[PDB]
Amino acid sequence: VNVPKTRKTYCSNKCKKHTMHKVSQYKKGKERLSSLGRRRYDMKQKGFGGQTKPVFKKKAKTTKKIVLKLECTKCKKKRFQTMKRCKTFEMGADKK
Amino acid sequence: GKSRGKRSGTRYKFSKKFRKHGECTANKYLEKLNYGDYVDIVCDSTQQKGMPFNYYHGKTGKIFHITKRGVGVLVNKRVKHRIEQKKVCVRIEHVRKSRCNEDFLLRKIKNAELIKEAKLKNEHINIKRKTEGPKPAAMIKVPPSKIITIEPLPFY
Amino acid sequence: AKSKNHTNHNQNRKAHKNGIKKPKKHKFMSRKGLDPNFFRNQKYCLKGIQKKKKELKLKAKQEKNN
RNA sequence: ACGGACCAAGGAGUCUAGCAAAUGUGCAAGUGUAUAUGAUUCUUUAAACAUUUUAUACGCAUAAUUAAUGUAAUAUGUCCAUUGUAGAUUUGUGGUGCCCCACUUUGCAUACAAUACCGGUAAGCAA
RNA sequence: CCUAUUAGCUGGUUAUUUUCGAAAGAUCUCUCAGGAUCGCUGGAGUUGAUUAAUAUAAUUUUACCAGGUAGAGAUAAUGAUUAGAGGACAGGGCCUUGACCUAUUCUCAAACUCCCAAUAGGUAAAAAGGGCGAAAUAACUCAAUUUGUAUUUCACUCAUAUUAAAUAAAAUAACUCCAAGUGGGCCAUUUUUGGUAAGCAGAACUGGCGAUGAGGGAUGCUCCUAACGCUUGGAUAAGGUGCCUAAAUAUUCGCUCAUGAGAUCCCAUAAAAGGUGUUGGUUCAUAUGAACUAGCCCUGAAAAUGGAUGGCGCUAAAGCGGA
RNA sequence: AUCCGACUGUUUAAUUAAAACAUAGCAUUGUGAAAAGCCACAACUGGUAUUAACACAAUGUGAUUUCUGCCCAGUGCUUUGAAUGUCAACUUGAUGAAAUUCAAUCAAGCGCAGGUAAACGGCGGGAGUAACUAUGACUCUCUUAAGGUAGCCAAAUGCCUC
RNA sequence: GCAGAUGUCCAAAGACAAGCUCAAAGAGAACAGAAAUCUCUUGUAGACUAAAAGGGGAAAAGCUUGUUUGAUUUCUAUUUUCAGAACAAGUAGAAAACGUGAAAGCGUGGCCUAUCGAUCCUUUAUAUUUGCAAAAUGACGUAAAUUACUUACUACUGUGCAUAUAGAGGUGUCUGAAAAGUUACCACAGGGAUAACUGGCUUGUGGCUGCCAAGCGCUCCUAGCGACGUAGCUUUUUGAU
RNA sequence: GGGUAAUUGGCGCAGUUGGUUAGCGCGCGGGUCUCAUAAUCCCGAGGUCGUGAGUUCGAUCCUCACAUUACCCA
RNA sequence: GACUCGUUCAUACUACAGUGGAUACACCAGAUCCCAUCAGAACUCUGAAGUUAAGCACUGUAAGGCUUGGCUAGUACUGAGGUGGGAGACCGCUCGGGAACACCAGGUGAUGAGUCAG
Ligand SMILES: [Mg+2]
Ligand SMILES: [Mg+2]
Ligand SMILES: [Mg+2]
Ligand SMILES: [Mg+2]
Ligand SMILES: [Mg+2]
Ligand SMILES: [Mg+2]
Ligand SMILES: [Mg+2]
Ligand SMILES: [Mg+2]
Ligand SMILES: [Mg+2]
Ligand SMILES: [Mg+2]
Ligand SMILES: [Mg+2]
Ligand SMILES: [Mg+2]
Ligand SMILES: [Mg+2]
Ligand SMILES: [Mg+2]
Ligand SMILES: [Mg+2]
Ligand SMILES: [Mg+2]
Ligand SMILES: [Mg+2]
Ligand SMILES: [Mg+2]
Ligand SMILES: [Mg+2]
Ligand SMILES: [Mg+2]
Ligand SMILES: [Mg+2]
Ligand SMILES: [Mg+2]
Ligand SMILES: [Mg+2]
Ligand SMILES: [Mg+2]
Ligand SMILES: [Mg+2]
Ligand SMILES: [Mg+2]
Ligand SMILES: [Mg+2]
Ligand SMILES: [Mg+2]
Ligand SMILES: [Mg+2]
Ligand SMILES: [Mg+2]
Ligand SMILES: [Mg+2]
Ligand SMILES: [Mg+2]
Ligand SMILES: [Mg+2]
Ligand SMILES: [Mg+2]
Ligand SMILES: [Mg+2]
Ligand SMILES: [Mg+2]
Ligand SMILES: [Mg+2]
Ligand SMILES: [Mg+2]
Ligand SMILES: [Mg+2]
Ligand SMILES: [Zn+2]
Repeated sequence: VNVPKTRKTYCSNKCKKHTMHKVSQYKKGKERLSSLGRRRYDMKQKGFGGQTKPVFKKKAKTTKKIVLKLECTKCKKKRFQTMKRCKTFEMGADKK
Repeated sequence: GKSRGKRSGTRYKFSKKFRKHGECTANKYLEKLNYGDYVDIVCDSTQQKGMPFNYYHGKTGKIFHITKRGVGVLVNKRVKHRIEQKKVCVRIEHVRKSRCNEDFLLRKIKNAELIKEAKLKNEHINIKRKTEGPKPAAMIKVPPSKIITIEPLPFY
Repeated sequence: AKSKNHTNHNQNRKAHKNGIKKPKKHKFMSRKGLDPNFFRNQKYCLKGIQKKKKELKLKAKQEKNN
């Protein structure tokens, strides 16, 4: 799968028209230490009881979905669009 | 594993007949349909849009919705102790004006004039159809020369 | 250890115990998702008809009492 | 295939909490006198009787919807009580025997739909 | 002592008559000896019909629709497959052979098809409707303030007492509520998969057994007749009429003799191959030869306690095929 | 005459008295002390210990005779350390209004570099070739950390096997 | 049971329009021959269309060109499996903004039938929509007024956290627990719903008995045998259930 | 997922020191003399894990491999 | 006598032959301009010297195919009943339904709306 880095398409934020967008790949981002769930888990793990929550081990998949990140160039607002799961994926390459 | 897909078991049902392949005729697109008409569902496999499901091939229903190139049909279907109404949405190439109703219409149009005349001359006529029944006696004339005698055949 | 795994013996005997039921054959159905731009117009038509009918009814109630 | 040598006595779907459906009873936009207090109540009575000398204890119901700040059911032209199809009962004529028919009058309950309005969300416009 | 700990698993669970009456399928499940959920059952209550009507129907008729199974085909396509015939790349030196082509020829297919049944399915057969003519509303549609299309009114008119084809102890109907038990099945005729087969394993449509007794099959959960309040008479079904055992040693035609006869659904075993036993029939040869055919009988035909047309027995049948 | 155990000794009270256990002999390991080795205790304190390497503690094998081969790649145990990668709390700085956020620093352990088999254990295939056949001293070739040595055998250890 | 396939692949192999016609065969042309390039004649698809198999396709759904990003944002009526519950995969439409084409039209991924995932938690996006429990934080902003606790106006107001709505990170035992062995020292509740004997149905395998006649028997089918085939019996083998 | 190191010629290694941006031993081909071997001296070729900079480089996020130690709520 | 737009989608297709030219449909004469190629072959644009040679229309052929009827044949199969026959494998009877190849014969079209010419 090869995808170009720019794309003219419909904008759904602040200008309901076709304009020019930029295309990249979305990344997960790191879990932050002060979120409510992580504080709950960290307080539960203290004391004298061993592990308190499940830990997954039966991995089966070998790919991930490839959600794209668009961004209007007139207004600077951003939107997500998802694709089908694949193995190799390039953002801007040589044509066939 | 079991294989219950959408088009399973349609090898002979969904294929064109002999020396009759090709897409539909131009007059197919001039048919007139209204709300409440009777209609037949016959799948045409040369058009892959608006394809009806396997079961509803060869069934008859009534129209409840008309669109640009589609028709909604009300069809009965039996489910294990009851009959459920289904709403089938197909494209216009898989739709045919039903012919199951024509005897009723011809009968009404024809009997109207008979009633009009009968009341005109103050008469008592019957218009209900008649079951076929027994025959009256007749005298059948045949010369003795035309009767032929037959008997069982010997085995060879 | 092994047992039966499918049959439909007896099934339509139970089915015909309480007959094969039919749909109820109502007079009107709901035009909720059906053809727009044709039923909105029908709403306008029926509003006009109702306005005329009620204007006549009010008028008659106005004369009859003098 | 397992239990049973014989006889008499004993021997197993109950009680409490909390919810619902069904049915009987009382009152009804309300209903239930809580804990207490009162009395010429006091063998029975640990029962029964009473309620503080334009009248704010509390529960359930009388209004919904939204995470939420909150907002909240035709609308003043008429105390009137949205619209249609079928339909119980009533009103006026005729037909065959108070009953059933053909018109006429009214239109419960309910079934199928339409419309208006209230809370949330989209869309359009926005001090 | 906590403690009468817990058990999806064994065992038990106490008066009468009367009325209705099942499931052993299906979806999900750390699910396969369990459970929830739908289906099948009981009770309660309204709305209807009581007008030989309408609603209605495991049924027909009339009109119309969809199909690729039994059969068929091989010269029509695909894939298999035997043999000659007739024609214009190799073969030693204008002929082997196999080629290539053109008409034929013997034989085939769950996963082949030019064609194509019988059974089995689906829609329709008139009044809350149909037909016809005028108007009124619309922000829809159209080149159209009439182009059309829905709706709203008004006028006219469509069989009915025989009921828009037949038949109907068709309203014993329709709907809502609250709940029980069940979720190991098996068997028979017909179709049918694996297996050499099996009282084996797995499916389909009906009817049964389970949950059910009475007459018959000697005997027997499933075969035949037939389903059940207490009686008195009458006349039968399925099967029987020599005795056991109620009723014919009945009548009227043929066949059979067995030094291991035979005696009827399920059902309780028998074959290939032979006979100069006897009874009928069909052909070829100067009233004699030959070939063939099919009825009863006989040979093929060997197991363990003493035994089984149910027993006795039965041959001018009490055996087999008819009336 | 063969097999096992060297011998006297011990054992499953009530189905096994033995080839099983112990034993003398042999070998290996830890420890110079009240801040040590090995072990007990909740703490405070104890056992060996009225002891001191000819000692105390932890294991294998099992009289005498004759012997005790090769392998440190795997898993254990063990030795060296600021040249050295990773690896906590604390501490120290930077920024910020502050909570946070970020960066640095010689702990032990692993890694890096060595020892050790009377530690756990382990210890190969295919072809050709000698004047009748047969065999293969000899040769070629894959290949391991090392390729079963001295001995012994159809053995209480060999399927085929009577 | 039978013969197989799936956990992928594609900025084009997605969209639209135009022009064109494929496999193969025959006969001809310098090197050139069985196979190189070129001309003609026949050609109903014998080619091609990502991947199993089935269906479809000839001024096209195939080949080549030109322009593109409808593989886009929001909502409904519904089909398949079915309890007529969720996912998932489809069909018919409506409100926006676009592409292609002269135009009618066509386009909400791949000519159709497979190619996939709950609660809780985390992560990035959107908003003139909200909260952090007695209050304030843009800002004393603008206009007045004074002898200050003066007055009237304002969509847009600290860090951090929470919350609504939309994608994503995964459960293949795929309606979704965080999980290694041994018992020849053994325990309990049960099961003939289920194995290790006899008995019962079957008789493949084991054992025994037949039919036909190529041939063996110097010569001679049948004294004694009997190839290639073919019909049975038994329950002193072993299987199957 | 975190930290560190390294990837350059036929092999093995230096350059990471921006206004010079590429080097050496084994190699490879020709003379030198080597009782038939030998220290041998001149030369010719041989390239930076991949895409963009307030720039003249080896200076940036990321991405593919390799090694070591350590981490784990869908 | 001809033409344009359609319907049926082979009785309309295929091979080989014979006949025809008022108008009309074609073949045809050219490349400046719109346009198009390696190539004015095709496509596009401008014409009016020549011809029925071909396209096209109408006919023929013990023509192939297609299409309708007869026959194959109450044959092959099959719904219901049977205390029917037979060791079986299989096969009749009662009440019902009913094919396909092959072979023989006849045919080779018909039609809607509008227009031109003598
Ligand atoms: Mg189908
Ligand atoms: Mg028991
Ligand atoms: Mg007992
Ligand atoms: Mg109540
Ligand atoms: Mg409360
Ligand atoms: Mg408001
Ligand atoms: Mg303003
Ligand atoms: Mg107990
Ligand atoms: Mg009953
Ligand atoms: Mg055949
Ligand atoms: Mg059970
Ligand atoms: Mg019975
Ligand atoms: Mg018997
Ligand atoms: Mg009697
Ligand atoms: Mg008898
Ligand atoms: Mg008697
Ligand atoms: Mg003789
Ligand atoms: Mg008798
Ligand atoms: Mg001893
Ligand atoms: Mg010794
Ligand atoms: Mg002793
Ligand atoms: Mg003992
Ligand atoms: Mg002893
Ligand atoms: Mg010992
Ligand atoms: Mg010792
Ligand atoms: Mg080591
Ligand atoms: Mg260290
Ligand atoms: Mg040796
Ligand atoms: Mg040996
Ligand atoms: Mg095709
Ligand atoms: Mg095209
Ligand atoms: Mg395509
Ligand atoms: Mg599971
Ligand atoms: Mg599951
Ligand atoms: Mg264990
Ligand atoms: Mg059993
Ligand atoms: Mg046998
Ligand atoms: Mg000519
Ligand atoms: Mg012909
Ligand atoms: Zn924008």
